[PDB]
Amino acid sequence: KRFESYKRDNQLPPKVRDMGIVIDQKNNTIVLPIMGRPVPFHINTIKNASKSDEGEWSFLRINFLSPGQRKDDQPFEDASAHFVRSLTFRSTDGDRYAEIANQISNLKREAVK
Amino acid sequence: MAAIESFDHIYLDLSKEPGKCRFAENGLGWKPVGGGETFTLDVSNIGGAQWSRAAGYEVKILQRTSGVIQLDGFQQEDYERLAKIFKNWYSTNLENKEHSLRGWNWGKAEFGKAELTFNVQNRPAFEIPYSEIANTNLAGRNEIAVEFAPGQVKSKKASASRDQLVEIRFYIPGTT
Repeated sequence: KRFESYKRDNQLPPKVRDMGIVIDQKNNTIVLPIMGRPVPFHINTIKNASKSDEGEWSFLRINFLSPGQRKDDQPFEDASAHFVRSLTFRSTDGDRYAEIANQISNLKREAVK
Repeated sequence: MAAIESFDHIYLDLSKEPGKCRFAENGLGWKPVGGGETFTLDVSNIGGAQWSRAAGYEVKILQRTSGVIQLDGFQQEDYERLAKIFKNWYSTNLENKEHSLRGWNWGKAEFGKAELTFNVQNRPAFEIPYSEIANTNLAGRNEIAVEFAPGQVKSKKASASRDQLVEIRFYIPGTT
């Protein structure tokens, strides 16, 4: 049931300092750059990841597991909990985002074994 | 004691280039390595301050008016000096504010004075300043979309990274 990405700041992957998306397969965790802060999200929290292209920009959408993504019922022991449902990033590195989407999908599948 | 307290290699609001940070009795000033305008903040608009680890260490300044000033690149050793500055000059306690590292996506989205904060068991996972938000939309039940303009209003902090934040969606029960 209970999982946990990191316990301490020094366990974050060093490339976090570049304010980029980091996959830490080791800790079953992805680290997302939000407003100057490296934010961990455990793989057990993630539904799926998708890449898309519109013009010169590529898009990475990560969908999270949440009620509806209703009744009944949940194992979070927090009935009134708010959830992060999804977030979207954009970049010009189309091949990098294609790799990221695959690593996440590939991680997720072990997670659901 | 000192007239000026200076700190080197500091980034202001996700600046790409570091700069020099000087603290005085009347407020703070930041000056970039060469390319860009200097920033100033008068003591009269310094309402609060938070200390935490970010992409070195960050001093987050909360204005009396609604707004956040982010200064990261400090060393861990810099805390005691900074705490004295804010207490003696700014009548403010530099709060030690640990962020959550468990990687959960459930908790509480709280609309504060200057930021939308997502708390995991009462510790912030991340914060979104209102000044960065281009739009807030109901996306269904019970879903709110928070959109940014990294590329009218402009979201500079959303676009400071190579991976630009475009949108965040929250599931928040009881507004539908």
